[PDB]
Amino acid sequence: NECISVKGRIYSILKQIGSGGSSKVFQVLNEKKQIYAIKYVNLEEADNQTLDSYRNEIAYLNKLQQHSDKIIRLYDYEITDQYIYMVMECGNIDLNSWLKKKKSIDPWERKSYWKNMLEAVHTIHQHGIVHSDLKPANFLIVDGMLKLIDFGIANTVNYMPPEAIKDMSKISPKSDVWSLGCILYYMTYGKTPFQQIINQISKLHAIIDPNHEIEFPDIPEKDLQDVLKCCLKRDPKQRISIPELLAHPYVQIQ
Ligand SMILES: C[C@@H](Oc1cc(C(=O)N(C)C)ccc1Nc1nc(O[C@H]2CC[C@@](C)(O)CC2)c2c(Cl)c[nH]c2n1)C(F)(F)F
Repeated sequence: NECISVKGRIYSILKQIGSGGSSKVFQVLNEKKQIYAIKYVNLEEADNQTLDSYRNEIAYLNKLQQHSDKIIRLYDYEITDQYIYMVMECGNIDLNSWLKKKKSIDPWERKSYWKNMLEAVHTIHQHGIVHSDLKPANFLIVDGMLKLIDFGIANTVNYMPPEAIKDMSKISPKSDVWSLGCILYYMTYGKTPFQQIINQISKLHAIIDPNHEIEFPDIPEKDLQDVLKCCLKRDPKQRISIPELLAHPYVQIQ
């Protein structure tokens, strides 16, 4: 029972979640027998651009607590020149890990998760943030509710949007839409739109190639087909927005 003190409360480390070096995440038990995830960042070897990115992310996380429960809760934290400890709610599992296991998903589960994803991502767009790099590992399943863990601020090409390829000034909220689209698309067809494309240079070229038509096979839910098609238009101006997705039949009508 290795221990950690945060703002005067003692946690018992149960185990580590994943690996990582510079940051580590741990499952812990407090005095009230409640589980929490504690993120540990070692700052010993970190420059100022890096520090400032960490500090900005903690600010947005702490600020957006009050605006949506589809952002992971942050109960407390400690920050010193040497380290950061952040006491968060524990998710069951990350969306990525889960998708790799699961064969099919209940359609109601899919829909419910989708709305969670939109509620989260909309909340960050409302505060001027665009993630730019959304993937399934950015979401954590907590009691059958998806919650967003990272804002992309702090320091697989399959979910990467055309705008972000054309850059490497042009990343807007529409870019996050493409990425959520990609994630929904796996959730409906078992693969991202370009998994089958082998080389990385080939994927990147297919994401931006107007002549590369994305397969949408027909499915019972014709509305879902339409959301996938709208998220995944190559021109951001043509591409559906999040406020529009929240008003879409897929989300609104059973
Ligand atoms: C309850 C279960 O929690 C998680 C398990 C798993 C799992 O099965 N993996 C990673 C294969 C994933 C997540 C669990 N919960 C989990 N994981 C987190 O961070 C993982 C760190 C490692 C990764 C790879 O960046 C994925 C996020 C956090 C954070 Cl920050 C806050 N709350 C969290 N809850 C535990 F491991 F604690 F038993």
